[PDB]
Amino acid sequence: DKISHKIDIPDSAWTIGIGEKFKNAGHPNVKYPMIDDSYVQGAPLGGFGAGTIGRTYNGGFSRWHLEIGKNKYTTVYANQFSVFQKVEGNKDGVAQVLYAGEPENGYLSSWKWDYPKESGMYYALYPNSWYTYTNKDLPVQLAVKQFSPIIPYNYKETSYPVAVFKWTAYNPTNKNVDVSIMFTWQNMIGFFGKQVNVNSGNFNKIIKDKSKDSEIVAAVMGNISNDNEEWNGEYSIGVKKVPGVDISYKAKFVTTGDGSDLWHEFSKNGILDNKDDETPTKQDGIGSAIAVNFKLQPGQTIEVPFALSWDLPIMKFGGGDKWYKMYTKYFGKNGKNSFAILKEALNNYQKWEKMIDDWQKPILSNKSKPDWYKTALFNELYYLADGGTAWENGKVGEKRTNNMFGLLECFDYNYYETLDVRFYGSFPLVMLWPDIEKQVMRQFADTINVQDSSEFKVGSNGAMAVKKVQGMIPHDLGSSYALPWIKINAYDWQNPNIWKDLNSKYVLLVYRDYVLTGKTDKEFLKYTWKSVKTALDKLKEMDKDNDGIPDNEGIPDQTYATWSMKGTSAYCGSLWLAALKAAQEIGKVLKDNEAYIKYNEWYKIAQQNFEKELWNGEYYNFDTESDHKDSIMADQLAGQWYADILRLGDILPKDHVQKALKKIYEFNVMKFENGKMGAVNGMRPDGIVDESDIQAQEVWTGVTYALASFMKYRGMTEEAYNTAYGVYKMTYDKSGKGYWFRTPEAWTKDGNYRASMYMRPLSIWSMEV
Ligand SMILES: [Ca+2]
Repeated sequence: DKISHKIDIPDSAWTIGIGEKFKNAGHPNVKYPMIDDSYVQGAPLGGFGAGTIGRTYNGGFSRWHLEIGKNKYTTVYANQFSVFQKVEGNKDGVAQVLYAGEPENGYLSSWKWDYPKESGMYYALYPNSWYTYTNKDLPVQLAVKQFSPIIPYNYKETSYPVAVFKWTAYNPTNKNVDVSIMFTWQNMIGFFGKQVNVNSGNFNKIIKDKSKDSEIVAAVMGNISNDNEEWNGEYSIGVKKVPGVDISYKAKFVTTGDGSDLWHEFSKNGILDNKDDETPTKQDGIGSAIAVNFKLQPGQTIEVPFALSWDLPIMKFGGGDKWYKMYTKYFGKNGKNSFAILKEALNNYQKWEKMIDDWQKPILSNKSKPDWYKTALFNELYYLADGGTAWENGKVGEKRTNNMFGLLECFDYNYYETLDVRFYGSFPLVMLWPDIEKQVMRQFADTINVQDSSEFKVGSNGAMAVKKVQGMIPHDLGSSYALPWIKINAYDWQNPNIWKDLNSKYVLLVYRDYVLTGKTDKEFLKYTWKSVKTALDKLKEMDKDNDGIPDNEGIPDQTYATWSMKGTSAYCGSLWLAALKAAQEIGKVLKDNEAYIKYNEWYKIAQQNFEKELWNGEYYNFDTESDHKDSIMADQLAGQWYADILRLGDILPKDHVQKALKKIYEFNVMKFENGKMGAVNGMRPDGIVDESDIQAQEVWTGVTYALASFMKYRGMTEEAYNTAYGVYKMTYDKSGKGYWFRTPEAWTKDGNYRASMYMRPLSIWSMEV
């Protein structure tokens, strides 16, 4: 491994061997069907709202999120990088597809598959990933740096459906070597969204953009139809000329064939035929190839950039709505712009590398923080692009100034912006893309007073319930199977209109977004103020016994739905107290004295009653009326956690909060599998896990990271990082369960999981306040 010195991979990059087998992998722990795409994953490519492409550590383009809201795991075997190498003096060279595997069926059988084990490494520190290729049969060593321009405070490049592959080649031997690098890509128009004739009309063309000191050669893979539909658009691959390399290409090879039409050319001398052919296909799958070839002398290094783009302008949801994706603002809407996107990338990628370095450097240069924490912090951000992200630039048909945004809870529970989950999981957005965050909260503000009196069947018990009640904040902003943004509360497993936690969380999210963007945006507080007042007022009506706190009813009425709360709970109670104190402060800022005095009076009566009902000398009781009332809940003081972030001071005494957190560490962390798997939700005071519900026996990964940040702000540094380490270990480490780039909601003590690719563990960014 001499190639690693010639590139700059950071020490905190997650690492694994190409073709490595992982034996300890976790699986779903529920009865009902659930996504398990295996441990063969990698860092995604593509911007926010663009659709994403997961290229795995084995090299394959396998996890397809190009249909917005859907997860489709299947390797498109034609999509590869391949290498030819020939030492001078030798009669024949050697060709190899850089993929640790082979096709299932007989297509592309002529290609050299099965990249051998122990001959290269994969590295990832999102948005960057790397592959090194160190093979005894290949005297020249190769490496590639791949990424998309995911850049905080940038809402432009961050939206781009593009990826750059920056190759580096070095000759450590004492002989000249001829080398070629080839990018192949299938014309994937019709991969999704086309009901019949899936390849019909697909055709490939070659663009040669000649100019002074900048030759670009690219394949544009599109369709002869100009229909403005979900399925129609273009893919493009290409490369930029550099000193010392020649470019060659093949416009059309058959992907539904043995591939020797391409491979007989490449395997001979690493040079393609330069055959243009715009003939449309009927049933055969087609693809394009772009190759560079060059001669490396002993000790010579050379660098060459390839790129990939996809112009698929329209996203369609199952309810019928068609929207334009965000990137169309900068490239157009007609779906004929893939070359323009590719060109932009090939000419500006170095500026993008530096911009990515600029935002990662403040954390990476901090030597007080361990590498493992940095690994988790950056790589958890994968989900912002991979979470079925929807970011609209006009409805098809239809002008407006705001661009609506949605991030899925996950793919098993296909709900956009689930409010509970984004309470924990929206920290990266508020901290790194605050204009998206504020847009999402305005979307919620506009739904507060929506009344939908039509009745739906509740999934858990079969009872009938009203869809959306006036003054109650929605559970979610729709599903990709139906109508995101337009039809809210797609969730039907419980009735969220009776929930005691969502209205409080909403108000806390509003004040968080004011506080964490500099306490400057009065216009935002102005816009949300009436919804905030309405949210707290409706929740006050649920106070039955008149202690100033809404009563949990012993039935599903908060996010830990099946782990039943009754009376005053520590969870909803603390959130209620924090929400009231946040609303006081908004009242002061907007000079709404009536509201200030009201929410101040409610706060004082509730604070007093919360402490009297729940404080037990060591921690705060789960609730006042359940059979598991004295359980130690990991999330018991969630309101105080947010109160620290929002700079609202003490809602509860400092001494009591410190004892409560120490107890959670002593029990929920350290007595659950030696503190190596995070904080289990519920533990009994005797030291055994609360078995009253499945949710109590689960570690929730986002809750554990949030708890770690709470510990961190309260000076409990060892406890914070030790608590968070178990989540890192399980996700990323060789002794974990193989959840890298699909961090789940939860696992049980055996390490098996519920709901991979989950939003909540983005809460790790709460540790960077
Ligand atoms: Ca009450």
